Amino acid sequence: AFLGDGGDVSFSTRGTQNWTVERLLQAHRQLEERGYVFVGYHGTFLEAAQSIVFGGVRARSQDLDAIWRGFYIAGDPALAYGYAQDQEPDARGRIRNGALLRVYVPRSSLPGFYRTSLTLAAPEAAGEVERLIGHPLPLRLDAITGPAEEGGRLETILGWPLAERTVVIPSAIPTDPRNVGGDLDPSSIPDKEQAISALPDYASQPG
Amino acid sequence: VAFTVDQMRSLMDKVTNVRNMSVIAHVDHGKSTLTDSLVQRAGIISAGITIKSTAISLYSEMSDEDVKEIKQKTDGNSFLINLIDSPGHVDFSSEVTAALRVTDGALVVVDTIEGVCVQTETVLRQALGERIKPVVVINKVDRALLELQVSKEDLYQTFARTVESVNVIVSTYADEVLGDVQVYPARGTVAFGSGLHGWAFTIRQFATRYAKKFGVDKAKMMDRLWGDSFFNPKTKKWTNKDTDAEGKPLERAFNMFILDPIFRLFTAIMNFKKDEIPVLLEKLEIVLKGDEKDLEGKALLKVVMRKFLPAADALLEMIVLHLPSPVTAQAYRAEQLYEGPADDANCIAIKNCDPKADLMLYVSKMVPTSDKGRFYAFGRVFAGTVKSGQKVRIQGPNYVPGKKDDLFIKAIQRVVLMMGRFVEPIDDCPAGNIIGLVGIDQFLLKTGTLTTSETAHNMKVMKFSVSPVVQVAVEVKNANDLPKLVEGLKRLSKSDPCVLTYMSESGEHIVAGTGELHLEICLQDLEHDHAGVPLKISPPVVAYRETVESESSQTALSKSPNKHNRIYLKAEPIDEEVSLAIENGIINPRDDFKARARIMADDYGWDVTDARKIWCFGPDGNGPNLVIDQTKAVQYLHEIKDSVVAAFQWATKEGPIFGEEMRSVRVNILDVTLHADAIHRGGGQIIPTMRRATYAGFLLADPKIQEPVFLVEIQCPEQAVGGIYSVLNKKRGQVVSEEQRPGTPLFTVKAYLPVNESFGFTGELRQATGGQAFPQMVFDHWSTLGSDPLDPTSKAGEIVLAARKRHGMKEEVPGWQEYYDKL
Ligand SMILES: NC(=O)c1ccc[n+]([C@@H]2O[C@H](COP(=O)([O-])OP(=O)(O)OC[C@H]3O[C@@H](n4cnc5c(N)ncnc54)[C@H](O)[C@@H]3O)[C@@H](O)[C@H]2O)c1
Repeated sequence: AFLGDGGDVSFSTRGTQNWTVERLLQAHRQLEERGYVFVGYHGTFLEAAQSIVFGGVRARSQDLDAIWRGFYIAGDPALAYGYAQDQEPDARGRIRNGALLRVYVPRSSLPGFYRTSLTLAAPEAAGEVERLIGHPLPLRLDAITGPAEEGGRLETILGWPLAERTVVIPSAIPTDPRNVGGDLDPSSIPDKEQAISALPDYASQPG
Repeated sequence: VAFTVDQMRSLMDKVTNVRNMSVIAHVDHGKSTLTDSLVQRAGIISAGITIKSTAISLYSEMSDEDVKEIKQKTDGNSFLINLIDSPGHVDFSSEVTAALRVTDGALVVVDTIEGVCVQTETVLRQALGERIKPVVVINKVDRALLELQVSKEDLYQTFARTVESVNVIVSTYADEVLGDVQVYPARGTVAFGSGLHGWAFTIRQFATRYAKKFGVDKAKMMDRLWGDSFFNPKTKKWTNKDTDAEGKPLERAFNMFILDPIFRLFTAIMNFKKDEIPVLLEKLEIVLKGDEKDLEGKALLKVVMRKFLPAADALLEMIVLHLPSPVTAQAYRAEQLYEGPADDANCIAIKNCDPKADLMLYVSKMVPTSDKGRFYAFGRVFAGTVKSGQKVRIQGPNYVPGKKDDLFIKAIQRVVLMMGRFVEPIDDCPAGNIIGLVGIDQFLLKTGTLTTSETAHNMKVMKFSVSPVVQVAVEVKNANDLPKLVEGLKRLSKSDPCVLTYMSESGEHIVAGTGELHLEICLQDLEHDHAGVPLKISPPVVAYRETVESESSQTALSKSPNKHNRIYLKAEPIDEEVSLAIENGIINPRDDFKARARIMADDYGWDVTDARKIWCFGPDGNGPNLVIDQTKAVQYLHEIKDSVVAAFQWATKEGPIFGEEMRSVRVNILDVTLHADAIHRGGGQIIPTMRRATYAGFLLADPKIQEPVFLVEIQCPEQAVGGIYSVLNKKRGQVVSEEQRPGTPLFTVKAYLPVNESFGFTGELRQATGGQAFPQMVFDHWSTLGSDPLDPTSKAGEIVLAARKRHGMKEEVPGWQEYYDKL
């Protein structure tokens, strides 16, 4: 268990249940104490958050080229925030707010983390990424961080094998049930969560 | 007794022998008790779709000599009695009137010791204002003997005062045009007994008994059995002087021939004088069977008295011989019950109880049934004959012979008898009878008039409203009982047309009512019946409306999550007239867009171009809020229409100010940019875009809130009228009018009362008037607060902050920038 102490944690439109900032601080510390490190945020819908936090991150089919498949996260919570919502309306057209998740990896996986200035998920970057990770795509026990688009913010792609070794816990940053589609307001980010959200330094050169 | 449908119809065509009546009594006076005795004695039974008991049918059979005493046209010795169910407390004023309006007579139950209580007095006023004839029964005499142990004369004087109080009310408030309607024991219009033990009597019953032992006609015997008549025991001589020659006191006839026998049974039995009881019993010819011969104390007294003077008989006698038939009563009630010309073809038909004329059927209420969630109409035929399959004009509240508003020309699926808890289909039903109808609940909310003449006006309307102006959050204390509550609400919502059960976005279970009390009883029914589970209920909350006062300061723009779609719109106020027309079905979502546009254009000053481009109403697809498509050459615009409408439904359900519904908000879509590929503008993309643009546009359009306001109608005696104004002047009340009933000293004060000022209103009005005021309030209109909702200190802002906190929102209302495109 990596969720710390307290009641049963669940995800709701009203916010993550039994998940205070203080509990997060405890869970985070205990994670590092066991050799884990924070690598970014993942925004998604409620049921997905339930699956990821309690069943673990598991590989699945996604709509892109096979060579870029993996678990997508972002160091900047504001980016991941845009995905923290229903992607499809229910029968009546309801679109619920989702939840922000914090993604941790074993520190032993850090030698596999690389960065690039190129724009990811594009054929003009595949060659350079395959150079950094020392093998042809897709990513496996390695990760790549770079601009999600030209001039855009950074995203991190965890190879599926690496993603399944993550530990994911809820963020203390809430989504807004009354502003689904709105952007994350930095002032709604708990100062104490910001203090534990530094990212590791990724390698710019292959091993 | 068990009857066939043929028999019921047979004694239903004989309207001269029908008694439409209700029981006026305080609940603590054994109202239910006396009603039971009536059912167990004369209750009618039929030779699978059940209904909530609304009316009971009773059958009484009398002798040819008895039928001659009736001072109104009669035919045969059979009598059909309709006991119309009455509310348990005055507070349910609107339905207290509903019952009285379909009744012609009333059995008024008063107390022996306490006499006439305040509420029984108030209700009687109303019944009298309805031109209803009273017959009195002095109940709970038992207490006067067992507890107080009063003397015969003391008890007599007690009745005298009681009857005196009743007639003070009757002669004051009964309408002059009915003649002397006061009650007189000597005339058999007053009974005495104890519902508890099930015994009761009238002077006529004892008069019939002694009629022979005195060689005298019943008439002059009961004349003597009350008042100052004395039969000297020593001289065997009748007298009107309470002293003999030597100056000794003489006992009055009432005490001697009526009270004395009863007093002796009470004394002999309760004193366990086993040797007197037998002698006393044979004297009066009260024969006990097997088991009964062993009883003693109250057990014995109860059996003896029940067999001696069956309560139901004393009551039925009065009901048949003195209560008016439909024929007799409608002759002077018609003018009062018709909202049109007095000499109209229909009003005339109502006075004559004409079964041949055009139909005039009155629906007093809708009754919950077991046939799905449907409601059965309940009421009375005042003219013509109602038939199964018969097509009728369903004339609602707003109906007027002129316009075709609130009019539904449908067919009666089935006509049925309301045999208490059960239903009995019949071919037809002539004027004068109470009846139920099938297949009307979707055309009539609660009340209305059924007609077959397209020149007939409604009958005296009873104002109601389905507007849920008050609501609460329901929540199980044990999280496993959740399903029981979910089905409980689904159940609650079905037992009442004016109760609302829905889920807010946040997922809360909401119960909404038409008033403080109405919502109160619903939550009690839910926690003991529909659900039966321990519930956590939040304090009552008033339902407000969010609206705009001007057009958006600037164009509202919002972008989709994927940044590939954009909606440009602007919000503007809708005229109250138009909002009213929408709420009243004139402007209709289900209507043809071209016929509907003509109306908005011609009658309401809308550009027919705009009215033709209505995409939807909201909330709930029919609210007084509109989306208008004013875009020019937007490719694939129609492919996002379903998404935009959806967004509108959610946006108008819970507005950006504090989660309250929108009202009178027009949204104009000025422009839309879409991704060429449909894959990138599905529901998930457009819905949040449209919704946020709407909030943005709303916030830019001078946001305000509206509060619900009641129209209250108070009946009150002149003296206590001052208490009415006293209460209204600290609840922002506003007097509409103050009319006085011609002869009587009864006033009718009408005033507007903010719903958020009505909590505990009847309680305060009760005190300020000594309980003599009779309140009736219905939702009337919405009122836009002047103050700024965005200002936490202003009145509107004070409401907003409190509510936003309560919901756990950010205290301050979001700016339009939050929902505007972030850039
Ligand atoms: N989601 C983010 O926070 C994020 C961060 C950076 C970039 N992106 C961009 O968004 C695009 C979509 O990525 P995505 O991840 O939102 O959708 P995806 O198609 O890559 O994954 C599909 C969904 O499955 C869900 N899921 C449910 N249970 C899961 C489990 N047990 N294990 C793993 N996933 C589970 C995930 O939440 C995800 O939303 C990417 O192409 C990327 O460019 C997203």
